[PDB]
Amino acid sequence: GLTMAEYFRDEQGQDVLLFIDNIFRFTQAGSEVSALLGRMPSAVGYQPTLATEMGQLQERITSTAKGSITSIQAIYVPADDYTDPAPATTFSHLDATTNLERKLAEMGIYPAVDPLASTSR
Amino acid sequence: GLTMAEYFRDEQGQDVLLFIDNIFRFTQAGSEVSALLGRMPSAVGYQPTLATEMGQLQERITSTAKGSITSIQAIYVPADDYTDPAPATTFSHLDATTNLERKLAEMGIYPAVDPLASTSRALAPEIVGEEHYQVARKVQQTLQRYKELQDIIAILGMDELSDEDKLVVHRARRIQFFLSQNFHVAEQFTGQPGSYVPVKETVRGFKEILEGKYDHLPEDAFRLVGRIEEVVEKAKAMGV
Amino acid sequence: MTRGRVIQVMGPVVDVKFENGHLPAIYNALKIQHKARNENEVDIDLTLEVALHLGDDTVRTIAMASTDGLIRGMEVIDTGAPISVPVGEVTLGRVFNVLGEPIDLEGDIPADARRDPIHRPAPKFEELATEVEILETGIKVVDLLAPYIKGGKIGLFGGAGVGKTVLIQELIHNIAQEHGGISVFAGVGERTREGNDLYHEMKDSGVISKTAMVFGQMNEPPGARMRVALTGLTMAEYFRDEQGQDVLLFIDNIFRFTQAGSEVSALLGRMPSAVGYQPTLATEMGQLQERITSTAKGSITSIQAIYVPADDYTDPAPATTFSHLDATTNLERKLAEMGIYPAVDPLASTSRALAPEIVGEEHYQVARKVQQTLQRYKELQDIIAILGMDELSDEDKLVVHRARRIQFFLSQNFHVAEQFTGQPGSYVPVKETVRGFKEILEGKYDHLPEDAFRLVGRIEEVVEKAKAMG
Amino acid sequence: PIESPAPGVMDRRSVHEPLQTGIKAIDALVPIGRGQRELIIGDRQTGKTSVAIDTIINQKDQNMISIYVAIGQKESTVRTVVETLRKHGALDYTIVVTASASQPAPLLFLAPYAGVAMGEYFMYKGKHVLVVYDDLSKQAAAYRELSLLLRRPPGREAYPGDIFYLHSRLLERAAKLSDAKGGGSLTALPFVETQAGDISAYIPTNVISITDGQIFLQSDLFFSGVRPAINAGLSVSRVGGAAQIKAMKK
Amino acid sequence: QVSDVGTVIQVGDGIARAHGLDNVMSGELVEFANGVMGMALNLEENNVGIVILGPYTGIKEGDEVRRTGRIMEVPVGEALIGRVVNPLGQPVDGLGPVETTETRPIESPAPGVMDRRSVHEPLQTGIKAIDALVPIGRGQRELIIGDRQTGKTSVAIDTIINQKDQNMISIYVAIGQKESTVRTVVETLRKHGALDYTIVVTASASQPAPLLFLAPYAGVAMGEYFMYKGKHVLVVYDDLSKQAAAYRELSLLLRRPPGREAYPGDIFYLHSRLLERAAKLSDAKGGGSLTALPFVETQAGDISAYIPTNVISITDGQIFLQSDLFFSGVRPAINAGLSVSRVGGAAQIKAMKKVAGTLRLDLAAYRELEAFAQFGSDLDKATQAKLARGARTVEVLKQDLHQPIPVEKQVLIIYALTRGFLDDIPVEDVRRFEKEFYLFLDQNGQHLLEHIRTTKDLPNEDDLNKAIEAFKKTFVVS
Amino acid sequence: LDAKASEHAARMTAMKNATDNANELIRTLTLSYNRARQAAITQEITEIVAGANAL
Ligand SMILES: Nc1ncnc2c1ncn2[C@@H]1O[C@H](COP(=O)(O)OP(=O)(O)OP(=O)(O)O)[C@@H](O)[C@H]1O
Ligand SMILES: Nc1ncnc2c1ncn2[C@@H]1O[C@H](COP(=O)(O)OP(=O)(O)OP(=O)(O)O)[C@@H](O)[C@H]1O
Ligand SMILES: Nc1ncnc2c1ncn2[C@@H]1O[C@H](COP(=O)(O)OP(=O)(O)OP(=O)(O)O)[C@@H](O)[C@H]1O
Ligand SMILES: [Mg+2]
Ligand SMILES: [Mg+2]
Ligand SMILES: [Mg+2]
Repeated sequence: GLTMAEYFRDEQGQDVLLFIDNIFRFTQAGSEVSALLGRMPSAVGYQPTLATEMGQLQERITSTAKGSITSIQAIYVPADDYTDPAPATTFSHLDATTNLERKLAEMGIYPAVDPLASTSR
Repeated sequence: GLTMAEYFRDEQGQDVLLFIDNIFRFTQAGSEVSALLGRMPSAVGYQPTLATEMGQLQERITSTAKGSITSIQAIYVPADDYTDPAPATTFSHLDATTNLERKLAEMGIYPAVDPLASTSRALAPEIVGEEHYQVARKVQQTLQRYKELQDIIAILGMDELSDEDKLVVHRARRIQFFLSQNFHVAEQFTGQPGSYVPVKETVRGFKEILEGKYDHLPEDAFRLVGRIEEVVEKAKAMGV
Repeated sequence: MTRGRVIQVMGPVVDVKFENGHLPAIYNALKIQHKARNENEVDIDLTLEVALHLGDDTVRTIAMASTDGLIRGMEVIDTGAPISVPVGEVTLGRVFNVLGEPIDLEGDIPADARRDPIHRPAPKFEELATEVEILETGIKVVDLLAPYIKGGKIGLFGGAGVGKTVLIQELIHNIAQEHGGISVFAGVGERTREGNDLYHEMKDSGVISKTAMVFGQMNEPPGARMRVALTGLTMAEYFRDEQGQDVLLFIDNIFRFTQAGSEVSALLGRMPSAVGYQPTLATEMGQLQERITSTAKGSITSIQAIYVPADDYTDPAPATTFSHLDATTNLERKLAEMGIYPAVDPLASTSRALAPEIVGEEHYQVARKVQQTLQRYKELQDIIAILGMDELSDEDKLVVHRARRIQFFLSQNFHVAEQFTGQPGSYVPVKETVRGFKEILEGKYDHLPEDAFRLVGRIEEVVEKAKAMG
Repeated sequence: PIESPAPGVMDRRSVHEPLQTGIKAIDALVPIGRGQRELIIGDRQTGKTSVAIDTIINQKDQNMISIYVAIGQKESTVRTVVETLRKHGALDYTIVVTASASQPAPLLFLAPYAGVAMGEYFMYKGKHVLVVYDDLSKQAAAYRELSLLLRRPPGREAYPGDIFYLHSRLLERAAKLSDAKGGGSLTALPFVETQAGDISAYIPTNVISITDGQIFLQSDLFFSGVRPAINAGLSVSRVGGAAQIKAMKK
Repeated sequence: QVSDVGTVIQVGDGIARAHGLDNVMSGELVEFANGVMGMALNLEENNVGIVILGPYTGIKEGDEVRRTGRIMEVPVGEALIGRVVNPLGQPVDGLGPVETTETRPIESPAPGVMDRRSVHEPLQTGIKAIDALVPIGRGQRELIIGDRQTGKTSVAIDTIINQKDQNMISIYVAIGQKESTVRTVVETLRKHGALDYTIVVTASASQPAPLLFLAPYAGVAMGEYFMYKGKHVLVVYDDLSKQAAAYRELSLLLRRPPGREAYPGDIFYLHSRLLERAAKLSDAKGGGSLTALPFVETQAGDISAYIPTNVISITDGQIFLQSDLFFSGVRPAINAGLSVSRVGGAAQIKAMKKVAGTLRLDLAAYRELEAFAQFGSDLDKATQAKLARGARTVEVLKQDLHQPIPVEKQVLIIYALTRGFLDDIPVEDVRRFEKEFYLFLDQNGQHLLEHIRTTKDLPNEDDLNKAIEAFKKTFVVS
Repeated sequence: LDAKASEHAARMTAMKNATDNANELIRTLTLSYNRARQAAITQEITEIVAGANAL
């Protein structure tokens, strides 16, 4: 998907939006591939190359002279644990963060964005 | 032992009592010998074939159309961790289980059977009757509420509970003490002779305790007795 | 022959191949001394320590420095003995590294001096003294509530800026003055600037003339960080083995020794233990601590600071270390800011020697009464914070009256503290301080003002100070 | 031999002879009989060695051999223990086996077996023996060291799989022999050191699962003046009643 | 011959094995066929393990490896000033090659115990809270620790900018950040004029793990040149946590056993080697010095984590930034209660030391009495002094972005705060009062400013008081 | 009025004691949790080491 998106700025100077369904599943797939290849597990069983893979994916989403790619990515948080490596390692690449709360969702307030936890530079 | 019991079940059609002193040692020895057989370690150090080896042994201990075998097995729990794989995988192979607790053992309330974690498939209204089932469920509910109240009691004091919760605690302590019993084989440890209590007597006594008839008796009068009457004589001996 | 060559280099681990029938023994020292033949080489002067015999005339060794620049096939020569360091009077006042090479600028020790092996079996069961004896430090609180034992191990705990270094200097001064002994400091795996500051402090105090120092600090490789403790320990052993003295041995951090051992085991490839430590943790702790003992002609007592990871005393390294300690002293920042020096927390500090069979019935009774009075005052302070002083009974008033004077009398003037207090120090005998505390408990000095007990030596100096004040 | 089979089912007899240790807190509610095995478990500096030495000293006026095995102790501590035994007169019938912390792991692993083998001679000659193991926990640590040096896979808490077998093989050999075997007996008092009073740890549970009862000494009670520090809730004797005289049992 | 050449027999995850290279040295640099550099790490019996310092996707089995004959080293010299460069000394901003003529090895011994001297020279960061509560001396290693988006980078950039007229050389090491973020930092430095004395070392997240692992060592090697030439150097490490993550990646790829909490057993040695090379040299070794500001990121302020504990044990102090304070509008977010510098305080100037004591007491008292503000009462014990002076202190300790101020002006304003001259001014007007007071000083107090700048001590108290009163006459409350 | 003042003082002291007790429980439970989870972490490390060795 990133390769398909990069063309519209590299050859046409467009401003393009790239939407990613879930980064957590990407990290899970990377960990599974590492386990299949037989590398020693990382902190909680992830791949040792988690940070490098995250950097390789995210660093190509940048703005240049010809155009720019802005990305909206959904991140799944297992069991509310924000300390988990998959949510944790992606924080360093985000300019703005949005937090959704099931407590707000059950009250009928959509989009249920937490107004005190959301931050932006 | 199972080979002998199987013959007694099959070739003669007789009822068999099978007692296994500790079935955990079988899997423990299997895990000890696994490493020298070239198997890779699994879970916390157990053999990969833990489930299949246990199943091959457990599935032979069953009642058939030509003979019934009732078996009582004691299962050791390493490091008091009920989530250990050996205790965990053997739960599915049992129809009735009783869980003992070191916390209850320390309190002196033997046999220290956990009243909540212990389960059985015979506890149904059509098997034991509504009179028994309602009493059992009410006892479990009261004990669960008393367990929940511990934190608020500790961090707020007893006087801050509502009159409903005060009564709940008052009944639950007496129920927990009455759950204890004096065993015949325990006479070598303590001088009390022991007793045998019928199911009707147990149900009637617990129903009477739940009804509030014995709220005026002291707490310790319910410890290590038989029928509900012995509580009354023990209280009279203490001087009520 | 006694010459070999390098076949494998993997970080600090070096494998050396020797001729058949001429392998070096375990713990032996091997020297690599190479000059660059051409522009693509560098000069190398490195020492190795034999660890394992891998078979096929191959030996696995660990280096005491960086192995960068090594080339497969360089010649290695065996010294035929373990690491040897100089011992004797020449070591006093100097600073050494793990290899025994002087770090200071005073010059190198001549090659004709006596040197002793680093590795040595522990003293035998026959040689040990059959009696437990108290080491009279001359500090009132230590001699009263946490007595030290000759040949014993003492753990030193406290926050930063409370006075651990000052207490160490005072202990060295008192021992070298009254008992005629010396001290050795080995700062294992700590700050180089801290070591420099300690060196300058000893030079200022004049204590440096009676002590020897080995550092091997954080920047050093794990092998050096592990063997610094042993080289300091053998420098300490010499004096009591030959001259029969009583020697102080200071280790700045014993936890770094175990950490370096774990790192070395990981390099060697041994399977990690429970929490990633080496399987030989308890064994190595044994060969280290079992050489610090009292014998029929001398004794070595050690003051050790122990780091507790994550404040968990159940961690394997603190658990193994605590099995050897005989006493514990805790520096207290609240007392330090209150103005009591030394601020050594009379309630928290404990000692195994505090028993009637070892220290005496009168001493034990006095210590227990003082501890009970201090605990009672600690309880009473909470009621003071609630109701005020006047509501307490006259018995509680008397208890506070005695406790304040006892707590003030626990303070003492150190010899080293003169440099920023003006007043000279004092050495207080254990019998003298016991008699003084007994007299204070008897109420014989209640009429004196409490400030006369602020900072003083013997009990007679208290009444002299009160008389001079008014 | 170091490795010897334990007495069988038919070679044993029920314990019926009290072993008076001279301590009320033991003789009253945690009785010890001849042929029983009873561990003393607690934190460091709690009085386990004092209890063992007092039990050994109390046997002066009875015909029984005592064996004290020190595993992982300081040489100075062993020297002081020997000096106290000599002062009180226990060395006339006591054998001391020592393996200090500076000794290699194999000797630490081997010492308790040497002690029990020494006791076997007197037990099978028809005499009564008391054996004390000073740190089965340190024995387990040494065995773990050896196993990981042999690259055997580690289990719970990095201990080898046969850590239970190691202790059971040793402790099972103490027994009360029958009249056909000569009526001898061997009493064992193993020691286990806990961390922060945690009785749920792997090694404490393993050793408790083998013996005939435990004496739990609590640090919180050792402080604040209750020096024996007996914890009645966690302590138990599985040969109670039979191991007491009729009066004390009554 | 196969002594100076070799052939790759294994490639994977940035690690390669080569056959040959008989004369290669341990820790040497090697050259691949396509120009990618590598390090000879393991000299096994019949093969050499190589860590690839670049894109390994272009390397196949069977290509040639060329020996270079040099232990790993980085270019050094004054020619690096004003340029952004990778850990290997290759420029990344274009602008032509860097024409230096000197090199220095990456792995070098730290200064000896006899080569060091006690820290005695102040380091002016331009931040009120840092210069007041946690003074930093030249040669000290001070840790900056906090959660995400707490202003650690802003503090570092302000400190670097404040060195404009100080005779200090700054080195900024970016480890694992976004390349765009590094670009923005460079742009701000260029705008404020700090590139005249600053070297920037960058290693983006897309780079291989060895480059991230080596970047701070390259920064130290660059700094040591100026340190041993007699100059003063400042080095900033932006993610020691990301360095640790990269080193754990490399160690796991090398199949070394994990240690405590999945980190390698020598993760403490890794940081100790790096942070131990900053020191104050004795007069025999010259007057040079190097000071370091490592950065560590916590999870929800959990100081007790493994890496924060290791760095705290290594360094001489810490500065803690709190997310709650940052969100509450206190942008400096420095927690004076937990922050401490232990080598510092002796290097602080006399004039500032004379007021820091009162400032600490006032701020601390406010910091235990803020929670009672639900109902102000008890008269002077709470209201007139603790609630008022503390609120005014919090107001004056705030500072705008990229606006460092001189230490003399800091001394003036903090003296005015402590002596009660701000008791009548309402809280909303305190910042405007300070801003106008700075201009009034620049217009009328040249004598006081020169006296402080030349004597490092407070001027005459009567003159200072009359100047403050003269300014307060002209101020209007609004 | 005096009874009202006494009531307010009693509620003050009761709530202060309740907060102290709750904070003590918080400290104990946090210590227990921190001591508990490190054992699981070390068990995971041990499993990784054993798996690597067995191959
Ligand atoms: N006996 C004493 N009498 C008076 N003041 C003392 C005494 N001991 C220490 N101090 C004061 O306390 C300060 C701390 O001393 P010192 O440096 O020895 O402490 P420390 O606990 O070893 O420190 P750190 O852990 O920071 O190295 C001294 O500089 C001195 O001002
Ligand atoms: N009944 C008692 N009365 C008084 N003191 C006692 C008693 N029992 C033990 N002690 C004292 O308690 C201390 C510790 O006792 P002991 O050495 O037997 O403990 P331990 O658990 O074996 O110790 P360690 O772990 O150091 O080997 C000693 O000073 C001893 O004198
Ligand atoms: N004193 C200040 N005044 C105003 N804005 C500030 C101040 N300090 C920081 N900020 C802003 O707050 C945000 C924090 O970003 P900054 O990079 O400084 O934080 P950080 O803790 O290093 O975080 P990161 O992990 O994102 O690198 C930025 O938008 C910065 O401009
Ligand atoms: Mg110090
Ligand atoms: Mg003992
Ligand atoms: Mg940043």
